[PDB]
Amino acid sequence: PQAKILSQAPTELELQVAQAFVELENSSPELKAELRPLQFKSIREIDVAGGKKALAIFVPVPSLAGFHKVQTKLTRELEKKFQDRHVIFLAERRILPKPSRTSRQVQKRPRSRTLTAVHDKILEDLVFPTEIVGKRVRYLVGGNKIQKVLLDSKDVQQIDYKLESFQAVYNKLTGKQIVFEIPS
Amino acid sequence: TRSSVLADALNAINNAEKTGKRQVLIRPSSKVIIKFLQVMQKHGYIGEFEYIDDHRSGKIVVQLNGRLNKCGVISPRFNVKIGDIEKWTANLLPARQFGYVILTTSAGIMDHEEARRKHVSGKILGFVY
Amino acid sequence: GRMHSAGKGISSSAIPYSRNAPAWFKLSSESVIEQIVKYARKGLTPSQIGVLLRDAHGVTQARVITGNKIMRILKSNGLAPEIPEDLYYLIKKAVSVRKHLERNRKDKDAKFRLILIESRIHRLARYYRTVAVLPPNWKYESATASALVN
Amino acid sequence: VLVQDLLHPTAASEARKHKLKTLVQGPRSYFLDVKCPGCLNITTVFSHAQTAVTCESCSTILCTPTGGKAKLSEGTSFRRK
Amino acid sequence: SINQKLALVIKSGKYTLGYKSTVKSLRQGKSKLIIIAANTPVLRKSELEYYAMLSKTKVYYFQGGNNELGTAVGKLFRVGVVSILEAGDSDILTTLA
Amino acid sequence: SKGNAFKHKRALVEHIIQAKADAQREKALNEEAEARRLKNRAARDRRAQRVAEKRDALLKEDA
Amino acid sequence: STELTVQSERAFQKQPHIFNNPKVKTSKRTKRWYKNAGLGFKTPKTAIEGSYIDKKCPFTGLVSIRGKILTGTVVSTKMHRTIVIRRAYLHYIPKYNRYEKRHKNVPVHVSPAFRVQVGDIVTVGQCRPISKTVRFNVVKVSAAAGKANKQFAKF
Ligand SMILES: [Mg+2]
Ligand SMILES: [Mg+2]
Ligand SMILES: [Mg+2]
Repeated sequence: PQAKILSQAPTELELQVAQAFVELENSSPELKAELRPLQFKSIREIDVAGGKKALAIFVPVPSLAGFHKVQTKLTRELEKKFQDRHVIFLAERRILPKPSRTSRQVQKRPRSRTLTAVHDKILEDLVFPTEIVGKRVRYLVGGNKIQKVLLDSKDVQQIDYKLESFQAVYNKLTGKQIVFEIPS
Repeated sequence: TRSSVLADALNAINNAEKTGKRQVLIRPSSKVIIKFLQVMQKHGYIGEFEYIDDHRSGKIVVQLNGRLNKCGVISPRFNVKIGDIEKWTANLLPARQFGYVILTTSAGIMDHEEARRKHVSGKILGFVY
Repeated sequence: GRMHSAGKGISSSAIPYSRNAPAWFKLSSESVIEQIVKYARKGLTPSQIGVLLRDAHGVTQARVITGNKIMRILKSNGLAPEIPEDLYYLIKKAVSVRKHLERNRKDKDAKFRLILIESRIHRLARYYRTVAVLPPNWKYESATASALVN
Repeated sequence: VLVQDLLHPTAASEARKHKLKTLVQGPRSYFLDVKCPGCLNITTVFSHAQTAVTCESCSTILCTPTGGKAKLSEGTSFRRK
Repeated sequence: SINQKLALVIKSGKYTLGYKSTVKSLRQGKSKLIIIAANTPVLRKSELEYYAMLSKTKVYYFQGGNNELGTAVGKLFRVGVVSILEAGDSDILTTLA
Repeated sequence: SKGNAFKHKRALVEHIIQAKADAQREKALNEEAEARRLKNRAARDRRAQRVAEKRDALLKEDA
Repeated sequence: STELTVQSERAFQKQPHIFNNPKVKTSKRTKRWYKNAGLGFKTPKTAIEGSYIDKKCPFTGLVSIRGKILTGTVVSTKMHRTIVIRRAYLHYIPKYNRYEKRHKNVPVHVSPAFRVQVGDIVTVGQCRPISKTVRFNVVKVSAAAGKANKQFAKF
């Protein structure tokens, strides 16, 4: 049961999330063909600077469409039973290094496997329910580089409390500073 | 047609400096334009600059502190050797003490003084003072 | 602008910033795909299919709804034409002008326009031979050219 | 004026501007849900539909092509999006 | 309009070209529509019309000679009469022209 | 032959043998390409995507 | 070149000093001599199992590759076993600090072990004077894809 929905052996912590999945599936009207064949890869744990922790779920790339249909209900229920946590869904997208001049020819790297595209794709899946409506990059006079993300004001009530945790995870997985702002 | 997007960007900045404006819009915001502006930003010739990401090629708004006299390009990007760097700085810069010839080099885009410290040389992009 | 005119009009379509759109669309991506094929069975060009989907349906763009572009779908489904659409419409226009020029010798404006159209034909065909869409030695004959547009 | 905020123009200024000349270009067109008089079927219609869009019930006209926005056929009901 | 419907039936449907095949198709009842060029001889035209009256099949009069008719069906030989054995995706039969 | 440049019978015979060799080589590589795409892709997509690609991917390893 | 009348001449074409003994019958029916030209150029399989002679071939003939290794674009294959390659280059003019396009046509002897067309990028190697103008032999050809797959008729 647990190993069915988990697709890996280590470690202890995600088994509870696997235990959370098998016990939240007592919602049979929606479980059929919308919650059962949907298994994830791994859990990452990231400390939010505000005094809480972030839960990152690593998803197979051709499984995202399943998770997105049930993401809003799965997130709110998982957060409810796992208070003092903010849970997100991140696709496991392989990044290939840029070929060097002296390097030998592997097959041509697709644009989906570039570091820039994956990081932009990380950001889109990070803030899933609302649509990104504009990105800015502030090249600070001291040499820094702060990216700014604009969000469409619809449905932002589901992500207001998670904005700081969004910055913590993205800075953890990319090493790049980022801020959010919702035009209205 | 648009042959040099860098020349278009620096021309917009020059016309903004002459009119006394403290901001200017730049389209279509290449990597060379970002790299050229970062050298300007490093030496205090410009202030902040932000990159509007439309999905076409990007736009840039640069904050101008009024400390910049001129920033041109050198088209074509002539091949510059180590001995030829001083000749270019004599021709384009007002004084030996300040101003910078900007070069594109395999070590990266840098000013002419940083090119001497790393002992690298390449093609000339422009100048700033 | 205007390769063969003094015009400088812009007159373009500003497509949305969103690549997933518009969240009110409920039709399946596959549902659009065999609707594209259905219109292609009807003989419509990829431009005409895109216009009809935009108007009658709510398909803003086939690329932001399906996985890829309309001509790519037609080629994947095996409905690509012998020559590309824009080249076909240029030769169709040149056939009309040459047919008009046969009855109107004294239409020297039409003679001038025909040179402009055939300049666009030869430029476009050179690109299509370069990008290997068209076979090498493919040539707009200008005499038997009405065969490939009828 | 020599000092202005190019990143945050007033929303009235961008409304007056051309669709290609805004800070990020975007369409000023939209889509419509039209109520044909004969029945209660929903046919999505583009604002600049430029063709006589038809439903399956009233197979004459649901909108009329013009130089700009399409002209809905004078007896229908519509809502945006 | 007419030339695109003729183009679509050639690419997607069944047809036959020429006088001896059109008469044979009319005699067998397998034709749904015959198209006759403008410069078709009136004795041939009146005889193809008369078989089609017996076959009770529609006849379309092509504005253009055998050269224009041959071009309109994707051929580069002269075609005097075209019979549509059955249309493919073309609406040439359904449309009144 | 109605044109010039077939100087005699032998010149045309050599041209025919050369033309037959070139056409046969072009025909052989065209069928070799056609037999390659049918055998290695069309048949492989028919069977090596349905019968066993849904066996070792996610179903039997779900146990 | 395993066919098309190897012995099409007045003289019996053969590799010199390679003796095909008619008493002992080795299971090959033709003793074929070959070598590797060196400089990391693999001897083609067509030269291994072919029946041509070509005393000017760099793998089966009497000529050795030594000197300069060049690269050019084939512009003519009309001669028998000889091609012309185009070597393009930029000539620097110091006064204007700029370059100009320049080219040289180099006649090259091509072995029947290779099949070159007009437009193939070919690597040639310096040899002894083959003829009045030829001082090079083809040692490598770079016809990989050609992009002609999409240039065919569709269904
Ligand atoms: Mg012009
Ligand atoms: Mg021009
Ligand atoms: Mg313009």
